[PDB]
Amino acid sequence: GVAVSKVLHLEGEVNKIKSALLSTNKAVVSLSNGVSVLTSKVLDLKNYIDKQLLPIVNKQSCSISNIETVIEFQQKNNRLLEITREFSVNAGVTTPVSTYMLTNSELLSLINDMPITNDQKKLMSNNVQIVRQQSYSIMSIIKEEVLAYVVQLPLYGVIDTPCWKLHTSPLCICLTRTDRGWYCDNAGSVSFFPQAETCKVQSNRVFCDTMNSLTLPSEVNLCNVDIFNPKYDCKIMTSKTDVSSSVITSLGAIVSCYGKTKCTASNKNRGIIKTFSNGCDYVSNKGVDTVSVGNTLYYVNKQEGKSLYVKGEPIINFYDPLVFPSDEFDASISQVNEKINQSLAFIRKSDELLG
Amino acid sequence: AIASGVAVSKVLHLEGEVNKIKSALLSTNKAVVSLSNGVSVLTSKVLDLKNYIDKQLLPIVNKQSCSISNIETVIEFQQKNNRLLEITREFSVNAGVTTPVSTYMLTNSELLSLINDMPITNDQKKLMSNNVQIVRQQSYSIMSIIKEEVLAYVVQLPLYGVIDTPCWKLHTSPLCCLTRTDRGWYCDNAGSVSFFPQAETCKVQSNRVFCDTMNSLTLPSEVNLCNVDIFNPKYDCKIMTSKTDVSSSVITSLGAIVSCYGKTKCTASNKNRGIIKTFSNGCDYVSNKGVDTVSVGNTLYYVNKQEGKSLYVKGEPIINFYDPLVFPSDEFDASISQVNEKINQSLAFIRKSDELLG
Amino acid sequence: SKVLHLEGEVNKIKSALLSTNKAVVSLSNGVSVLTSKVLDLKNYIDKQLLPIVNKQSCSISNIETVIEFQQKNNRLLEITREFSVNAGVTTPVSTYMLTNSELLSLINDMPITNDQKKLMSNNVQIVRQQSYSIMSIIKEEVLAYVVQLPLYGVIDTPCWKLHTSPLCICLTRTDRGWYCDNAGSVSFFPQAETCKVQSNRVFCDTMNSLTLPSEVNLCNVDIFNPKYDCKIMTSKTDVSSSVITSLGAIVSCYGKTKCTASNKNRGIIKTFSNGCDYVSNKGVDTVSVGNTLYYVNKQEGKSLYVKGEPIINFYDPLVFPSDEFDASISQVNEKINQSLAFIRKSDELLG
Amino acid sequence: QNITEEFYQSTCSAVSKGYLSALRTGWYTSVITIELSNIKENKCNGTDAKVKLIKQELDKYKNAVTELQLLMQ
Amino acid sequence: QNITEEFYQSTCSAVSKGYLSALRTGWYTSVITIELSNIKENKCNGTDAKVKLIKQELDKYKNAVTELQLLMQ
Amino acid sequence: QNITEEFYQSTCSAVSKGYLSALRTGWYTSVITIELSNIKENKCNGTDAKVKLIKQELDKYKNAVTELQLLM
Ligand SMILES: *[C@@H]1O[C@H](CO)[C@@H](O)[C@H](O)[C@H]1NC(C)=O
Ligand SMILES: *[C@@H]1O[C@H](CO)[C@@H](O)[C@H](O)[C@H]1NC(C)=O
Ligand SMILES: *[C@@H]1O[C@H](CO)[C@@H](O)[C@H](O)[C@H]1NC(C)=O
Ligand SMILES: *[C@@H]1O[C@H](CO)[C@@H](O)[C@H](O)[C@H]1NC(C)=O
Ligand SMILES: *[C@@H]1O[C@H](CO)[C@@H](O)[C@H](O)[C@H]1NC(C)=O
Ligand SMILES: *[C@H]1O[C@H](CO)[C@@H](O)[C@H](O)[C@H]1NC(C)=O
Repeated sequence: GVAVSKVLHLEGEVNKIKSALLSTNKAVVSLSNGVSVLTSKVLDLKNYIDKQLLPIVNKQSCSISNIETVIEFQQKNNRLLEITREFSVNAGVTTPVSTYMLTNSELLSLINDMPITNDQKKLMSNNVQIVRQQSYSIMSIIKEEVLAYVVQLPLYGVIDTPCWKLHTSPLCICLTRTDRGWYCDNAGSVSFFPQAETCKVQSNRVFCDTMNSLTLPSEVNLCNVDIFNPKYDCKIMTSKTDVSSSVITSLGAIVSCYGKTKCTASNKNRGIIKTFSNGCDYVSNKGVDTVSVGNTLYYVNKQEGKSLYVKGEPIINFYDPLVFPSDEFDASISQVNEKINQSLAFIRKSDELLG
Repeated sequence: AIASGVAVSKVLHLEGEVNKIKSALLSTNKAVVSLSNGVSVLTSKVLDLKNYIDKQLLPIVNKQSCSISNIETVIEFQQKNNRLLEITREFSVNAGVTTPVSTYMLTNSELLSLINDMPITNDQKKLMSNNVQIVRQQSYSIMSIIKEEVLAYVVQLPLYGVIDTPCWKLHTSPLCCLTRTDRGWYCDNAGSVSFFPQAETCKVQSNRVFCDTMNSLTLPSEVNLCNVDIFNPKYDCKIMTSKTDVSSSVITSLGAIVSCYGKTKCTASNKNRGIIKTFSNGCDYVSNKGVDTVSVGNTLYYVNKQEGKSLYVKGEPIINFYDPLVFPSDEFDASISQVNEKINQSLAFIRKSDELLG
Repeated sequence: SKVLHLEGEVNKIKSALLSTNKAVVSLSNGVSVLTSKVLDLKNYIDKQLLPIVNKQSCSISNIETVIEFQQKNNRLLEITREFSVNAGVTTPVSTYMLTNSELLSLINDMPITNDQKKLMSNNVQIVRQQSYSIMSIIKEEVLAYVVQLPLYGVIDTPCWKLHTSPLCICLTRTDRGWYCDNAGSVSFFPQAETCKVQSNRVFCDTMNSLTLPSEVNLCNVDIFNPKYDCKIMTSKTDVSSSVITSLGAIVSCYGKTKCTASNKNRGIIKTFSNGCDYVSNKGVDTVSVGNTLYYVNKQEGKSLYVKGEPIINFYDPLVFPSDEFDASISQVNEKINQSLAFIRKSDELLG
Repeated sequence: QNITEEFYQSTCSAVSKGYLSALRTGWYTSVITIELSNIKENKCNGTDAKVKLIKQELDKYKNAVTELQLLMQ
Repeated sequence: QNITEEFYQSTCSAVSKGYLSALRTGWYTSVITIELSNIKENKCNGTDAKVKLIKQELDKYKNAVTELQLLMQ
Repeated sequence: QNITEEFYQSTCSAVSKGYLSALRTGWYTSVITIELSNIKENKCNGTDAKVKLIKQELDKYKNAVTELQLLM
């Protein structure tokens, strides 16, 4: 071939291959900056996490450590705080003994420890609502970390004795007995309990406090059959005029009718089922409900009425977790280390062409 | 080895360009290796940031989203069962029977709902609606059926037999020694007079007394003739006697009574005027208007209640604060769009390069 | 030979170039994908994580406010509770209603002796048990009630308690209760519910009390005493009982019934002839009358305990390994600062 | 003013006139029921696993009810 | 100590001597007023969109207050 | 139905018979001691620096305890 054309065409090359390389250089610089700006933003993200996000997440984690402990405080300390409250409200002493002051399992524990009979232990065990209404509770030592208080339980000196609850009305010059209340066969005598506050009554069981009781001899019962008795002086209230009033009892009622006063009985479904002559009559609660004496109505029977209801629907808690799409992320990082692995391939293939 | 004179200078020059262009491209390669190891370690890090967010910090944001759900519920349980939880408490505290009927056991809507359902007259229904405080203080509440998911108790209101009867209350003091002992509340039942002797069973509001007839005595209208004469022949007044001189005071609803007898020294002071009366031997009655004090010897009775220091407990409003976290996304989506403009224009340099080969 | 061999370089050196250019478009592609992934991770912290972290931040703030509500208003919320349960009037005056610092503050304002103030300021349990708290004005943002305390007209006067029993016709004195001296005479307190007693210090309300002459005390030595007409109860038949006094007990054994004064340590240590008797709680522990036992003393029982253990508040903070991370980002910057060194050299051999 | 006081030196006593009255002569009963707004335990973990607010708050309740179920007999 | 108990065969009664008295004869009345620390309800959004605790605590309160306001007449 | 009602006209008194009695004649005092499950606090910074719930719940308890100590 021509040999100046081989130099002028060869020169054509060396130039088209220099202007070539000068473009590839602006390409690696263009990219050195895109990586340098992407690099700073990866540092602004790691820094938004380390200096902004992470710190809040730590305080939120601390504020829930607080909240969850204030509640686990009042929950685990549920009993001690209910005691300190009702000692506060009652300024030291409380009656009756609550189920915070003393749980039931413990009460029974105590009952089985008192110096009493297996038949007295058995009684109290069955009437706890009553053994409690008759027990006190008394603060002794209270320090920050512990609270000790004495509990005071009753002890019965006698059990299984006949009791009777005496009611009375006028009798016409009029006469009214004024020794109403409870009577109990104490050893050899009758024990009488004037105030109806010192006697609790469960079913056919009666617990009484012999502290403000008078002791009477058994003759006091002859009174029931005759006011004027040679053996015992009955307690009476004399009036020199006619007087009428009802005395509703446990199982029924009494009705003293004397003079121009009109006393009738009635039924809820039947109406006036009776009228009273001037006399001392007794009406059972099985038959009669109310009892008009003059214009003042007496209700011989508790009157059932409107039932009320209050409904509460379950409350729903919603917890919707957060989940990062991590696998599709790692597959693109995998793809990016692919473009790097093979990016270095082509440069190695290139360096071998330069021997 | 060299052919002249076929431009020898131009051939020797190109032998130079090729040795420089060869070292040039060797260095160019070395840049693309560094930039590639650099992009390699950055990718690695952009990954450890995804693994910190996902394996470290997401476990904690979620543990929190659960803690906060548990909490919000335990509160909302103590909050929605607010009425129940109080009730079941005061049954625990009174062991199953509480008096009076608290505003937790029976609300006011419900109390009036129950009052219009009682078997009584428009006038009793109207009297109880206007003293709900007293009707409560006279009621009971007994727990009947307590199950885990529903509690049922029986409230117990009072029903009155008679209303708008005239009542009166007797205080008594020594007379020189006699001392009347039928002290207490009297009310008129049909025809007769009911006498409630314990101070416990009668509640007074305004001008209106509510008494329990459960343990009352029934007396003739002739006890009213006892206030005027103690030895009234139409009724035997129970009196309390003593063969010696006594002195005292007794504070009534609207004043007081001074039994001044013997060598004792009694007087009645007023807060502003001081002593306004010394007492001679006899039974005197002093108004709670004029007199605020009555002294009997060395003991001081108070005819009028004593106003005291007024106390205040001040409270300031609680201010809630939280911290919103806002991210600078716009400035960030720009420094990304510019990273992307660099790749677009870097690829254009390779495309210009290969457009030259050629 | 020359121009030929050189046209054979320009080929090899043109091949390594197409191989380099492909290496650059490889990286440029793998970096275009990294970039979008940093933008996808940013967009996660922004549109996803943040919105929950902010909702949680707010919810944490509602809870705090509610628990701080109950904590700051503790006292007022305890007060509206027992005004709700007791229906507007309460007794005693709780420590919520009046704090000890305030009760002493009031006891110093009251119109009384200094010996009174000091009595009341030592007996604050009794003083509260005798006071009422009455509700006067309740509004949404301020509840106002009235506290009502005892004012003691007299003090430091001698008191005594009277326990009685049958004496055998039988004679049982029915004047049991507390007596105190008053200016001149004596005051009697029948229903034992009016009298509060602490240590050796009686606190009696004189609303339902009975003014007696000083001679009601001779009744203790003689019933048929000619100075006072001793209130007495009569029975034409025989009776036997015991009444447990404060420092012992009285035992009335009469007729055929059998009484004895037992001991927890010794056993039955005495038997009772017909008559009135008195045993001290220093010597006897119980006292049988027929088939009914009376405990002269209180019976100390089994001690219960109820342990409890501490509650931690779990704190395990987050720590990000940033110093290592900032060193790697500084290394990526060192591979770029040097990559640019090489491209500057290459560009230098071409001018 | 309705209410007044009268004083008698003859008997040395004082009456307080002017009250209208209501004498309770019976009882009226009513049965009120109420239901539990029950919480369902949320199963999953919080910040501290050793802590079960929802569970404890129920056993706190259950046991109150139990302790009351033992007084009725 | 000071408290001694004396027995009397004649009347079959015992008498505790040694106590010192304090006879209530008047009332002292203070008017104690107590203010509320109130809670505004910050209005962002929480974890649970339904749960309105600040409003349910305020309304549980303004409710208790209305039952008492109704009690007095 | 052990409980029965008898009515008299000679005294005008009704009477409830058929109860069985227990009569208190002494007391039995047991001593109950209840420990506090105290909270051992790990102090830290929270959402709102002005709200320390652990601390305040305790100060509110410590104070209620103090008000009781002053009744003895
Ligand atoms: C990339 O190449 C390296 C070295 O040969 C190898 O360890 C790795 O498994 C390859 N895969 C990727 C894309 O990381
Ligand atoms: C990049 O190149 C493409 C094609 O011309 C274009 O769609 C895009 O807007 C350009 N910008 C960037 C930085 O992605
Ligand atoms: C949560 O923690 C508990 C206690 O370690 C464990 O029993 C349970 O498997 C864990 N996972 C979940 C989501 O309940
Ligand atoms: C967030 O709060 C505002 C104010 O309650 C409300 O209008 C908006 O709908 C809520 N939701 C979001 C995510 O903006
Ligand atoms: C974070 O809490 C610690 C520990 O209570 C405290 O010392 C510090 O002042 C608080 N702030 C920082 C950022 O340390
Ligand atoms: C890299 O280059 C920049 C610009 O010259 C310079 O500021 C920096 O100090 C150099 N070294 C590193 C690793 O930052």
